[PDB]
Amino acid sequence: GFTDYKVADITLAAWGRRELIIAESEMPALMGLRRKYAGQQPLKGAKILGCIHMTIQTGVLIETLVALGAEVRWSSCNIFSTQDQAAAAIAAAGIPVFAWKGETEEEYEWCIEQTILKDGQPWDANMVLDDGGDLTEILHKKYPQMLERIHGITEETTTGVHRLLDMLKNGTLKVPAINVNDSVTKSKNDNKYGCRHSLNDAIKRGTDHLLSGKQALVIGYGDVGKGSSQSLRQEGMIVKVAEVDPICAMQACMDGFEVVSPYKNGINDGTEASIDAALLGKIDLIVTTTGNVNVCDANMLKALKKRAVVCNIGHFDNEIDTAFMRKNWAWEEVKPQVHKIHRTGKDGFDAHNDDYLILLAEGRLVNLGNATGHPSRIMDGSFANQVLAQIHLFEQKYADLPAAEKAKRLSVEVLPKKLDEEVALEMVKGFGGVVTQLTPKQAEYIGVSVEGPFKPDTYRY
Amino acid sequence: AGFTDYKVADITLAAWGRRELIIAESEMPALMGLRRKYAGQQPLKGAKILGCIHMTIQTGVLIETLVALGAEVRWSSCNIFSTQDQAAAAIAAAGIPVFAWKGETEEEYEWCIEQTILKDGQPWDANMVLDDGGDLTEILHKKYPQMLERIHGITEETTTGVHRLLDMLKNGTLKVPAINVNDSVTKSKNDNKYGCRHSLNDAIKRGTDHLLSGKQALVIGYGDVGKGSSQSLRQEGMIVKVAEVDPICAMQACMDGFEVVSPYKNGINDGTEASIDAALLGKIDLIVTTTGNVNVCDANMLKALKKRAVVCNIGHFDNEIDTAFMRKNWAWEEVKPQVHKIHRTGKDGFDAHNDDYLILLAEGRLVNLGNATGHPSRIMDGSFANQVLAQIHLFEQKYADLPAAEKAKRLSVEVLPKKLDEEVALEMVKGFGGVVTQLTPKQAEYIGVSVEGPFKPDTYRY
Amino acid sequence: AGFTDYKVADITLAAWGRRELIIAESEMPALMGLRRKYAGQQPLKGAKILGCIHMTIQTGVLIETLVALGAEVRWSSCNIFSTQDQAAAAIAAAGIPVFAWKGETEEEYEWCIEQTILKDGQPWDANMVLDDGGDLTEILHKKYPQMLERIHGITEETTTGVHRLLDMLKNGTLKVPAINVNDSVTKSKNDNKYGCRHSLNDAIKRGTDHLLSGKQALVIGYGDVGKGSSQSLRQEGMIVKVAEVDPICAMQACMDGFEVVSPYKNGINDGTEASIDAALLGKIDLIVTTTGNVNVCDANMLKALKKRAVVCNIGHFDNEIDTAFMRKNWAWEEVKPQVHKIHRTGKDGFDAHNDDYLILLAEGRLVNLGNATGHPSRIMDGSFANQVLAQIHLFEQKYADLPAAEKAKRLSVEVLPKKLDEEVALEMVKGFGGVVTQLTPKQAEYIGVSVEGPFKPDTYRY
Amino acid sequence: GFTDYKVADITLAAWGRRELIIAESEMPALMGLRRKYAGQQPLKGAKILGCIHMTIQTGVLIETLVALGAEVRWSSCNIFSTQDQAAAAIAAAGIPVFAWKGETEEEYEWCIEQTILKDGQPWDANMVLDDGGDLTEILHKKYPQMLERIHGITEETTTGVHRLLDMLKNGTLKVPAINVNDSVTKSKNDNKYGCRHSLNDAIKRGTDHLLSGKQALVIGYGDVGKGSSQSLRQEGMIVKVAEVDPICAMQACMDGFEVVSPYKNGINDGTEASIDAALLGKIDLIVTTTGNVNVCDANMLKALKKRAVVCNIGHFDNEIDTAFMRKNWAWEEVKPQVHKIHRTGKDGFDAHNDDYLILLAEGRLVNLGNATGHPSRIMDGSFANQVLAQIHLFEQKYADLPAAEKAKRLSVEVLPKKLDEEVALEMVKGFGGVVTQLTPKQAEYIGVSVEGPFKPDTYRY
Ligand SMILES: NC(=O)c1ccc[n+]([C@@H]2O[C@H](COP(=O)([O-])OP(=O)(O)OC[C@H]3O[C@@H](n4cnc5c(N)ncnc54)[C@H](O)[C@@H]3O)[C@@H](O)[C@H]2O)c1
Ligand SMILES: NC(=O)c1ccc[n+]([C@@H]2O[C@H](COP(=O)([O-])OP(=O)(O)OC[C@H]3O[C@@H](n4cnc5c(N)ncnc54)[C@H](O)[C@@H]3O)[C@@H](O)[C@H]2O)c1
Ligand SMILES: NC(=O)c1ccc[n+]([C@@H]2O[C@H](COP(=O)([O-])OP(=O)(O)OC[C@H]3O[C@@H](n4cnc5c(N)ncnc54)[C@H](O)[C@@H]3O)[C@@H](O)[C@H]2O)c1
Ligand SMILES: NC(=O)c1ccc[n+]([C@@H]2O[C@H](COP(=O)([O-])OP(=O)(O)OC[C@H]3O[C@@H](n4cnc5c(N)ncnc54)[C@H](O)[C@@H]3O)[C@@H](O)[C@H]2O)c1
Ligand SMILES: Nc1ncnc2[nH]cnc12
Ligand SMILES: Nc1ncnc2[nH]cnc12
Ligand SMILES: [K+]
Ligand SMILES: [K+]
Ligand SMILES: [K+]
Ligand SMILES: [K+]
Repeated sequence: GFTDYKVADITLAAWGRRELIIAESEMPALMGLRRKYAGQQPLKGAKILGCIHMTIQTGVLIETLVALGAEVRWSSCNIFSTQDQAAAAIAAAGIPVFAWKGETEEEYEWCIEQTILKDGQPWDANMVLDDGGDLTEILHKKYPQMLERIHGITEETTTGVHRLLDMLKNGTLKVPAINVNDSVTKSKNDNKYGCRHSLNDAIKRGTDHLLSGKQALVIGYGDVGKGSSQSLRQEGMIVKVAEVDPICAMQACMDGFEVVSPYKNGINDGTEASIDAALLGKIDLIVTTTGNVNVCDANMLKALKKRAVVCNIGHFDNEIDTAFMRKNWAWEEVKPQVHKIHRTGKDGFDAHNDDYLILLAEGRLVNLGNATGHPSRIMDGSFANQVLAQIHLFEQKYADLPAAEKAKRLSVEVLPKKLDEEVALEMVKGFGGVVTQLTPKQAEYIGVSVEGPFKPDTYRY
Repeated sequence: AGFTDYKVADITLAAWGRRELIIAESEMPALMGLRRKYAGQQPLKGAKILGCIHMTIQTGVLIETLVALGAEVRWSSCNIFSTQDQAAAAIAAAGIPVFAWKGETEEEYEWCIEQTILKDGQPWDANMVLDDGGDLTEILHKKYPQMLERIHGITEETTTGVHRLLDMLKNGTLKVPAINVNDSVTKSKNDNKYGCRHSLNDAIKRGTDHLLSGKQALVIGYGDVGKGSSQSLRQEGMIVKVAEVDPICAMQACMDGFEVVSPYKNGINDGTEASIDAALLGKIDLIVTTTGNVNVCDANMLKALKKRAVVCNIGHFDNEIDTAFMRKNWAWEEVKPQVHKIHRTGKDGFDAHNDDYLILLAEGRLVNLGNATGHPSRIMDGSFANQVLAQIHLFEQKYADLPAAEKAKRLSVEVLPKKLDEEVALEMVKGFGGVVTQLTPKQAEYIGVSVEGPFKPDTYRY
Repeated sequence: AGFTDYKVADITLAAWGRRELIIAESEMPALMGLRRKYAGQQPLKGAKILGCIHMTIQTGVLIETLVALGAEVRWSSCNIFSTQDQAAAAIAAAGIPVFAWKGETEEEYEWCIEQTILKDGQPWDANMVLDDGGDLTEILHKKYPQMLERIHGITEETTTGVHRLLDMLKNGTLKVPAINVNDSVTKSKNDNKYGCRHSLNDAIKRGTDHLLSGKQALVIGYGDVGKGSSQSLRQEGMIVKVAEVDPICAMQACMDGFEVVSPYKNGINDGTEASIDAALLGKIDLIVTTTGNVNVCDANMLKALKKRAVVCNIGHFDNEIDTAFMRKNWAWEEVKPQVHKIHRTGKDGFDAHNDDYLILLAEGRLVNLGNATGHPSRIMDGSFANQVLAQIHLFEQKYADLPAAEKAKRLSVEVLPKKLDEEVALEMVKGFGGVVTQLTPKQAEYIGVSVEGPFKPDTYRY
Repeated sequence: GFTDYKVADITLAAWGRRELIIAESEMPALMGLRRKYAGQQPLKGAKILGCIHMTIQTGVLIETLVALGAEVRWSSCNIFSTQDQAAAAIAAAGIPVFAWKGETEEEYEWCIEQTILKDGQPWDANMVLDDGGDLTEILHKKYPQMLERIHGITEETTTGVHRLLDMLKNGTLKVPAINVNDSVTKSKNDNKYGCRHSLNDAIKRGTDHLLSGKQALVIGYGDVGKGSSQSLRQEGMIVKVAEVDPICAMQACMDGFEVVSPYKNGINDGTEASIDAALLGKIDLIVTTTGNVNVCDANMLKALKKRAVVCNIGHFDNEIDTAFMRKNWAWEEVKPQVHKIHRTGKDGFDAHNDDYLILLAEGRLVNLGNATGHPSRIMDGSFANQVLAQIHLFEQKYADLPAAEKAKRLSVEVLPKKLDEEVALEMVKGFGGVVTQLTPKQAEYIGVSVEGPFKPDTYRY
């Protein structure tokens, strides 16, 4: 008689369980942490507030934390990212979860609340698991006293890490944090190879468009932009790349991409005259990957080739000026998370109008909105890092430290390279890869232990 | 012409070398941009730079840039097979002391470094060092330690040379401060990776003219050089397998689409023939070592390799392959310069029609420089623009003239600031015709950077 | 008004299907160009076409193009899993008889074909046939031979159907002429290859959401479908091995950078379990059959496959995989529609946490159409423009109206002329924005072609 | 004291022999035929005039032919394609060969002449092996009385095949021929994969230019154009493709290339106004692959980006209007087969002029001119077909038949598919590939013999 959740359809739990069982065979690092740590129960008594995409992969993460002794109460960090059978399976296991695919903003900011409050009172939470920093923000500003019992926050993504480092610089961060993103088994796995898998996947599911031979413009060439560009280029697209970082632009050139700017001479003065109309008039598909604001602006959207696809794979929907398109253009729903944006006006539309754009997931995270996000074997690395980060902070009860000792521990640091390598070895084992052991002679030559770490912290891989 | 302070293979190659020098200048905008940017300031006036790095056309553009800013130099190559004789001829014909030629013996190599160190039998008044691998750096610390009292810094190019400096620094035996030129993003993630992608299959084609598509390759190491080497072979259609001791690099090889294997059963190298995965090695048509380690392609692996397999090394030193074992036990038949068939049938001669042989390239030396020309000019543009920036910073620092307390604080191993790394990258992108977008002021505050950059924290790995 | 001559899953999906048809029209310029050129002339006025091909959004544009040119049609799908229900709904809502839904039983599949053949309990007065796979063609010859007396021709879509036509032709059992639509270059070297490149990994991801990069795949066959399938997996970062019986196709797989292996030791399929390369198959994460042959992934191969490997088929018929053996001996657990875990522990029941299972996609049926949506519109544009041209040509020839003596001289299986193949390609290129260069008169005279084409002899293989 | 030859340096013979022994290990199909037919000696009494690039690969072909009883007198079919160590080894073997790298046009015709005449009188030749049709043309126009003794011609390449068909169409072909080019183990192997290997190889040896990130234009997308485009794209170049054939242009699009024309709207009206100056101003490398005439014309050369590389990989140099460049621009030789073309004027040049183009091999076949052509393991397929074709035509004895019997056999034909398959099988085994054998039921199911042929003659692979 468990009555403490809200999902789309609880009858999907059996289907979710079947896909969870499959996902466990695809996540050896996360499941290896189950077998290695099951005995000592390091999260015994941990009460975790969790806000991250309620997918099948997150379901395995949740059950791993619970299997090690923790209690959790969960919601998604995006309105379109939940897999309804995953949320159903989690609720059926007696775990508080408040998520469904296709939430509104009111239902979104309410689901996060249902995790925060238990019977109208603050849950005795002592850990925070976040993806994007939204949950972290709500606690700091609306319930600032709850954080005096919390031993730390483990943040998943680049946007959340940057926002935390704002507070570390400004002195408003109330607990230490783990930069889970900057583990190599995360940033160079999740952010790059994950988007390589799921970008073209989501574009195919949404539109079924042939990609080979067509022109694409990728905004950004960081970790997500590198994977996004590869996802399209391996499909045969002609991919152009935009960047504000010259180093990332250099890699794009060396990787075989033409580097262009949406603006003449790269200067964005806000006018239509700044737009390279000849370039934008050739683009069949534009993808924003920046984590920045307004990188696909209104003037770009006016200049795009007719029937071009527009989508965002960055964390927030403000990469594209969707607000401009709501106010001025008529939206025609093709199917859930697929809209035709008619540039002829907003007072209705001609069903056979040829001057439209196709927007995916209403500008939200396209891989999770129009598909299922990253596959299990990639998220295995990110969530194994997530569990170890929860272990590191909970075993080092910062909230129980005296005030004088707190200052040395207050930081937003990564995990030690040893843990990063241990996650990597389990991932390599999943592929059947065989890592070579250094001889004692070889380890001395290059100056490392046979047991690692094998690189200085300055190494970039 | 009256000037005899050099030794090259053939001075008459200068005109040919000069013609290729002019072409390479058009391919190196960042280096040429520094030449024009600082010429009116002569930032290297008074600098007397000892240089030890492959005497290619690309190095000549670096050298003539250094001279253009006011420096005097005396140069040698850091490998016996890597010198382009027409590049050395043009440098010597320009009045620049250079001692390098293709096909040096071991003794001539050691002799060439000293001819730069000594002028007219006595030590030259050097004050700067440019080194690639640390051989010249080590020779100064060991055999000419008094010269280091007047030298203001070392700019080290490659990973192996950097490793030696960090050891001396930890030992307290390093005498002058150094700049890690290797770990600039416009060097390590450009030279080491993309350079080997261009030049690895380039060197293999020149040495053997072998079809690479459809054949099996084993790449030991998946660092920057291992990544680029594996891509150089995979893009030609090779079936590439990767070996690694670093599980993080091994994870990247899997995700990049390679099967990760070990030459030893379960990865355990206990020194026995029984430890060799004879089934795996018996399938390999080509083996490339990229680690910067010793004996990663060992004697038992050579015995187990498929007949007529190609063996080469692209790490700095030739000890990655047990070539001493092959010189001792098997007969060498030269096909052509830097290409030898190594007959595994015995020591005393060979059947001219023998089928059981291996092909070793560049006698184990750097195969891209030994059998081809190394990295193209446009890639070395980033690495050598960092060299000029590194030389300027340390020369304008005057370490040898600082107080003792100041000496101790700056006897470090540093890189270049990220701002200069970005400025180098910006010029290379413009060389491709790329256009970098400028942030708006509202966007720059949103992501917490300057509109002018730097755009990433120092922790960023790219 | 009162239209009931159809059977679909859900008529309320019609508005959704109409929206996707309007999108697909913008993606199929060759087919829509044919619709606009010929609509006013009504070249298919009086044509009555029995159609049997995957009731997809793409087929819907084909259907409405034939109708726009004046034909009447009665349609069914040629596979039980390939129908898109919103496409079938939109066609039925347009007043076109269509009998197709996703998830038909074998009984319902036969019934749907019959409902096209029969109108109100008696044979429809059909005079044209459009087929994909030859099922409708076989039923007409075996069960309704009198209907063929009034039929002017068959236009066959795929390789398997063309093989069945040639067997009937040489046995003297083919009653009407046919056009081999498959062997247009804008069909074979477009649909069969690039179409499977797009949709193979698409279907695997939708069915399993498995990571593909770094895993091992075995592709049986290296024809057009096998070439496109191997690329679909290799571009995702899979380690792809290829099996073939044709040495020429095997040679291409090698030159394309794949290792060519056989499921059987030395390639000898002696029917015993001992002939299976257990070590090879114990490493395979994914096996794809692309042959159009029978039992190319047999029971002994399925017993030897690595645990949790995915098994799927993209050839036309499901007998490429011995699924009957798996039905007879192993327990099936449905994950979701067209995704089954097959537990090799026994027939009667299974452990929910059993680790020894295989994942079968689409029950061995066409995986791209079964677990995804088949080829994209812009690719199917080439194939279906050929279909319209073939229907027009055979209908205008009026074979059925000829005397018996004339029918014998006209009875053949033919391909479309190269000139039409080229005009289809030109519209496809314009759809991408490509600009074809025009020969000068001297250039055309130099290579011996007309300025307007055709540009290649009929022997050219492209 | 046999001196019936003409080479550059006979002392290079030992080097050529060392590389010939290696090359023989790379050519199992060619060596396999040499071992198979040695006993019968099918070419005993054959007297072959041979005209094809004197490479190491050609050396293995020549030595095979002589092993079966044939006598040959050899020449190269290009002035720049000879490997001097291969010609030296052949001459050192007592075989008449007249070839060296860097012949003049007058020397080229002299080398053909030296094979045709023996002691100032026509040789009693009865077989012809040709590459490009140069020897075939000289026989018909200058030595017709000798063709009455010739049994057949085996032609290597597309250009020579095209010339054969026009002679047959005009009734001027005097002897039958076998089109070796259109075997699948030659056309879809030599012409495509060979250029994939040797195009970027030649550009690297000629200029040592970085290719990644730069813009390329490939003229043509036939077999050679397909391999050339991949040769550049696999190096990281941004490749655009030009074609007159829309079907080949369709393949370029689907293969992931942007299809463009040097002329506005693809219309070549002969004026400078028709040149797409914007496109050609951004091209760093142009490669002609057509076998047509003047596909990189003077107006295109005027509009090319400064310092762009120009090279041809078709059979003849007239694909580029090199004659215009000789008349109007000053040529500065960088090194053999590498010339700078200064567009500042004809009379002299500034050594530091920036307005130049880099021409490789003076417009001749760039892979053979600046490198070594196709690798040994690729030429194994082409030359195995040549040996089979020589055996078949010599055993037919066309020159002995009466006129009415001649008329029935005077044609240009290809080798049977069964022999095409047997050559491919040996190539596959060279890679260690294992071909699966059909079961009798499978063979019956698809209607082929267990032995093959496995495809109908209409199949395009
Ligand atoms: N959808 C997913 O699966 C997923 C996964 C991880 C991260 N993300 C999100 O994606 C975003 C990017 O993450 P990342 O790890 O790649 O970050 P990153 O900092 O490594 O890369 C972002 C890049 O965008 C560039 N950029 C910024 N503004 C630009 C502009 N106006 N024009 C061009 N380039 C511009 C920056 O120079 C930078 O190189 C973040 O918001 C992150 O949270 C999404
Ligand atoms: N030839 C060239 O053009 C060129 C250019 C740059 C650098 N290099 C040289 O190449 C070497 C590698 O440089 P890098 O930048 O790639 O260094 P790196 O440290 O980034 O990579 C070396 C890798 O080798 C791996 N490794 C070490 N021992 C191993 C073993 N026994 N088996 C398998 N893997 C092993 C390490 O884990 C490491 O990841 C250095 O010596 C450098 O000087 C050559
Ligand atoms: N699903 C789709 O979208 C789609 C599209 C086109 C064709 N098809 C179907 O796919 C099949 C193949 O079509 P295709 O055009 O590629 O035909 P194809 O003749 O060009 O290719 C089949 C290949 O399989 C090889 N083969 C046969 N038996 C084999 C065996 N036992 N082991 C290994 N290889 C073997 C043959 O040598 C041949 O090369 C046909 O049934 C066709 O109808 C499907
Ligand atoms: N260098 C080598 O190694 C090598 C090898 C084989 C063949 N070849 C030669 O290369 C040439 C091409 O051979 P192939 O087998 O590729 O022939 P092909 O017939 O298959 O291809 C030639 C292509 O050029 C296109 N074309 C013609 N005129 C054009 C124009 N003005 N603009 C653009 N495209 C145009 C045609 O449409 C055709 O697709 C022949 O002369 C052949 O002898 C060279
Ligand atoms: N060609 C080259 N010249 C100089 N330094 C190099 N390092 C690698 N390749 C080089
Ligand atoms: N190596 C080679 N030998 C002869 N002809 C060729 N054509 C292309 N490459 C060749
Ligand atoms: K997923
Ligand atoms: K170079
Ligand atoms: K589709
Ligand atoms: K060669």
